[PDB]
Amino acid sequence: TTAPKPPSAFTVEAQRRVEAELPFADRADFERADRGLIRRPERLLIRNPDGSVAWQLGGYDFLLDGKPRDSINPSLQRQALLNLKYGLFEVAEGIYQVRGFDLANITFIRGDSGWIVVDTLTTPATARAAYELVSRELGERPIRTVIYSHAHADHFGGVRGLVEPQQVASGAVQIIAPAGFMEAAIKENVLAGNAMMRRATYQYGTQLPKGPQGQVDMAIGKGLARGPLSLLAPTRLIEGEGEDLVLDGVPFTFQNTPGTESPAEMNIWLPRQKALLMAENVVGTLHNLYTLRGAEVRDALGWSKYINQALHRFGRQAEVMFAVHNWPRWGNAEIVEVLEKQRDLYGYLHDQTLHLANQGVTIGQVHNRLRLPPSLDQEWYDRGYHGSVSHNARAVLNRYLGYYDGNPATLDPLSPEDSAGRYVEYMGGAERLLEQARASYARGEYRWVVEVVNRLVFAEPDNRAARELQADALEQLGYQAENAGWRNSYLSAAYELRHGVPRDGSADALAAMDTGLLFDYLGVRLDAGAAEGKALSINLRLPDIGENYLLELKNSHLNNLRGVQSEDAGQTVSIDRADLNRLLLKEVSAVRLVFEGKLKSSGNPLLLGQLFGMLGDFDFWFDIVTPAA
Amino acid sequence: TTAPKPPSAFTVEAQRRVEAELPFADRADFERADRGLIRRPERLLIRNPDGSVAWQLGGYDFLLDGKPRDSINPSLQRQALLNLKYGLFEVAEGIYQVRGFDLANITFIRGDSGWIVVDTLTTPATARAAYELVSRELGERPIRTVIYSHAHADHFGGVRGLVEPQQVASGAVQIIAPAGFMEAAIKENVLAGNAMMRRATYQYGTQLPKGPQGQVDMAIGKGLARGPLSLLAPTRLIEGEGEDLVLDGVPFTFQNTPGTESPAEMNIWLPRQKALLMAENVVGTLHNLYTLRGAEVRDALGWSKYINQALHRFGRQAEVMFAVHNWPRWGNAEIVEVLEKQRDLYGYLHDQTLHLANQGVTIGQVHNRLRLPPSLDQEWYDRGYHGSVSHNARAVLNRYLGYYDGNPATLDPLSPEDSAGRYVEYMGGAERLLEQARASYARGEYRWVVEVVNRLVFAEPDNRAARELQADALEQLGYQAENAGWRNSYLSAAYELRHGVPRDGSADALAAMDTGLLFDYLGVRLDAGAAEGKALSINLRLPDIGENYLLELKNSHLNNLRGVQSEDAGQTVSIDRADLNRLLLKEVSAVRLVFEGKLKSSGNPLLLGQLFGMLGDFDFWFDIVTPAA
Ligand SMILES: [Zn+2]
Ligand SMILES: [Zn+2]
Ligand SMILES: [Zn+2]
Ligand SMILES: [Zn+2]
Repeated sequence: TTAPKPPSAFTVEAQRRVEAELPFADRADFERADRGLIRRPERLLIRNPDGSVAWQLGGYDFLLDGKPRDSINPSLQRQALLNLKYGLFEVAEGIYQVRGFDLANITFIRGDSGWIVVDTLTTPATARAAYELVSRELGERPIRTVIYSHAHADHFGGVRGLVEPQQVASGAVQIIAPAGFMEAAIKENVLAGNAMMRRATYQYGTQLPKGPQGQVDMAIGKGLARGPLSLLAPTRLIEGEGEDLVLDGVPFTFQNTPGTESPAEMNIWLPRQKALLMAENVVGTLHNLYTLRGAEVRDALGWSKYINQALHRFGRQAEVMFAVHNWPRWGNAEIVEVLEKQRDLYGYLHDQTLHLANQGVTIGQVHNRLRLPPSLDQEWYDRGYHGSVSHNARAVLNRYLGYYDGNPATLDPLSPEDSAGRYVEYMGGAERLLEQARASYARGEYRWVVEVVNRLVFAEPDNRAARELQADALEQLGYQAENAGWRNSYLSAAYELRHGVPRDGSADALAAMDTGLLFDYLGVRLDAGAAEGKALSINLRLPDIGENYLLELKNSHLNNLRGVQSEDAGQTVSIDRADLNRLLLKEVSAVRLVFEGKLKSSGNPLLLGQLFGMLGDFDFWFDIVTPAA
Repeated sequence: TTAPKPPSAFTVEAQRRVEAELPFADRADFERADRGLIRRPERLLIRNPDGSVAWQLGGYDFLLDGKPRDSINPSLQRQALLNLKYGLFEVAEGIYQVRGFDLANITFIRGDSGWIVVDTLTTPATARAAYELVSRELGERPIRTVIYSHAHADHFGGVRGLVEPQQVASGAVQIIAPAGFMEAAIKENVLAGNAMMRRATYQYGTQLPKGPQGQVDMAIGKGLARGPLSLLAPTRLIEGEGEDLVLDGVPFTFQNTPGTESPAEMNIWLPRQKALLMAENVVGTLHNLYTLRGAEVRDALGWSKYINQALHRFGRQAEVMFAVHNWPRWGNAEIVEVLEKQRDLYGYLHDQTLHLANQGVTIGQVHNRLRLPPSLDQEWYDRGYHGSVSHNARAVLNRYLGYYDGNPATLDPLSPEDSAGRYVEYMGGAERLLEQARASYARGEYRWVVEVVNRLVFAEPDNRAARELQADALEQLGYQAENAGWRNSYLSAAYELRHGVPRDGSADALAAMDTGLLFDYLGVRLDAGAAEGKALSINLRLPDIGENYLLELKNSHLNNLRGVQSEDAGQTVSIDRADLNRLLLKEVSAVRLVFEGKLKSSGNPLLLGQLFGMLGDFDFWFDIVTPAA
């Protein structure tokens, strides 16, 4: 059968264990998540211009009764219900947030003559919906300043729903961001982007229903709104360690925290309200040092130290602390404790992973050895909803020591699909493997079962009995998972094994991409077969941005060098970056650009075309839980 | 049996394949490695002050006949013999190197009144031995300037064998280094240092004999000299993109290449000789993006681009190119080709790994899919002696996507020792596993055998038959390995499985360590059991360096904050950094320091002691190829 199964007796026992181990009697977050509520609109439905649905919360109604469901980790279900506390909220005098209109919060700070807005959600429709809620309840006021707390799409993505380029060009609207914003906003999502995006369908459970045996929450929010990604460049950057500014009468201190949750990030202190906005450094969950979709590993040490810096600068005077995800904390003592514990949470994960590692504990072992001490374990905002202790400890270890466990048995490993046949033969064949796996399954050993049955799936990807048992065990692991990404991953893997994989660009984002990175990405697109034995060089001049690049294709590799031209280039191309962007977005033809006097050439006029024709594409729905089709 | 076996028929066939695939007819390196030879001292033996042996080459005599040995990859044996071309060499007029006195080269550039020296080898005795060779052959001249090409111990480690602090303090001797030198010199070897050091015994094959069935070479040199590590701080730093200086009459251009082979590194162009010293950016081998001992992953993209920058700045005029490992290349056309190919080598590894990854190829697969194109494959300096294509492709992938293959079967893996019993049971028990493994072994399937028998070793680490078969298969893989680190690793793993693991600090290095890092490392040493439930804070003042730190132990985590003091610290300690260093090196007692007026306290005088008593140690010889003892 290819539908979700009930929680097994072992999964039920594991949920009961969670209830026995975690302080469910501490219900204060429920009072925190409702504090200062102005308006929870009855039934949220946000639509995009093209008529698609950006966001809705109706699929979560199953959670509203608060009745325990054994196909959901009870700690996750707690978080799931808390993230359902949406609407417009007062945080402190003249400080409001709209929560639950998207993954992140949007923050409205009352200036003398209009709003200062922190962050803008993921897509313009949710930002616009949020601003309309604000206007209906608090009165319409112009937005004078948008601040990006950090360079993530769930923060800058909805900006055009709030402001238009004309307002920025006139100086009617300022956009403030931490230094390094533009570099970080685009960079990490590019070179490995297709891999990340596809792996992200698992993390986000994009093919799962909302329900008790599908997607229930995304830890830092319910989920990510769907729609166009927008991005408007900052007009002012917060440099160095930070800056004090006054915006529309309101004093702001920005504290840069480069290289924590994002390469470009800053906390915001508001001395008049004694309000401390901890960007995404401190949220209602342990965050990712490594996000499973795939990314660079984050620096827990810097993260801890920047939280400590904020603690000693502001925490020591804060009356309310709030963030760009989840709900605020009020009370200086509570704030001081949350700051210390989150500081020590990242500090501990970092230091104790390395302590274990220096004892010889490997990347393959550390998650089964490292445990938070009670003082850190027993806080809800320390729980592994978004990041997990498990995968973060492996991440620290990977950061310092890399992927290889130091055991040469694993140094030159056969691909899973090339060793799988022999695993299966050594275990007595598929039928025998399944027999033994089913007995294991019957003992609740799902972490083992998914390991060993995965071998048979990789040996025999059409073996329907193997896929369905693998799926069953993964699903129990999903039910069991406190971590929303782990849950979604497990259930998505079960979905694809049971059903198969599906068989049916942002202009702003491209505009924000550095030219060197763009050509780095084209070099990633290069088909090595097509490039072999070729050599060509092209001077590229982009006059609107006053940049020249030398492009050199040689030895099946595309090079680009900023600020260099070669007298020996076969071709020299002059084209505005804006027009190159249109070209790569298919919004204009190369021929038309030439006719408009927008794409110019000397030398061999064919080389750039030849280079473009060597560029391959990537299919999105690549296989994950079986070998390639 | 517990001694090395002959190469098997399959290993013999694999060596013959190497000979068929690689351009052994291209012997020019042999003429390159001998070019400009002034003196090869007959029998090199370098001794440390304490009477230990720093370095000798006599153990390599087996290689001198040049006779093929089937227990050595023939491509590696070629490299092994070339790295034996030691002694004093002329590179170009007034430019000399001593090669083969240590892992790296030391370079002597004739100034008007003395030497400018680039790098200093690993330990003072080898540097001193090298300088004596130079003085005997070329005449003694004072060293006026030492330049560190980059922040690695095989480059700065032998500095006290050349110069003394007094000469630096008087301005008699300048030390020039790339900006970021001091930060990088110590940093990466610290927090994960014990793990790295122990894993390094495998990479370096420190327990292997020199011989055909042990250690034969270390790719970028024969091996690493043994002895005290010294480090003297630079007196002048090369800032920004680089600088042009004149040293003792000789013009130098330094080209910073931060974040390639090292975070702090620079190439050196010598316009008078048209000599281009490519630091360790370009050496006679593919280098590591990830060094198996364990380290941060290096940036192949920046590495490629910095090589391209050097190509277009200098390569275009160079007459000789040489490096801090291996031998020079002469001839502008040859230099241009080596620069392009090395640029495209790192570029290709980077771009094609990501191309494959964006197609869904995982970290567990990519090394079995990615292959260099012939133009890059067929050069000796592109061969995987030091880095390997295999482990570097996985490294690129790990850098962008992390350790996790995206398949949730592998998301929450049991430790090898916790799943091993079940692998063994599913395969019919130890005796049955061994039977099937031996049949596989007999078919030459060593990469499979080491995978599956490793399971039995982890289930039954005292199973002598399992250990010996595992060892046998690993050893054949070692014989087969072109990569010196892979070879050494495989043979070391075979050594420890057959024999077991052994059952029986640098003042300069500690001095060079930032105070924050030092306390970061103490926090790594913290025993979490001892720390639990404790809280203490200490203001630490270090007046010789004019630095204050706030130390806070809470929630089983030690925090330190630079430039902060707390009115609520339980204790305030004032101590010179120099004296703290002595204390941690056990060169002085805390009591004596107090008596000398060197360690001062107010508040609770017990806290610092309490904090120190919570600090654990790490045993060096942890298990790698079996579960912990
Ligand atoms: Zn973020
Ligand atoms: Zn966010
Ligand atoms: Zn180096
Ligand atoms: Zn080196």
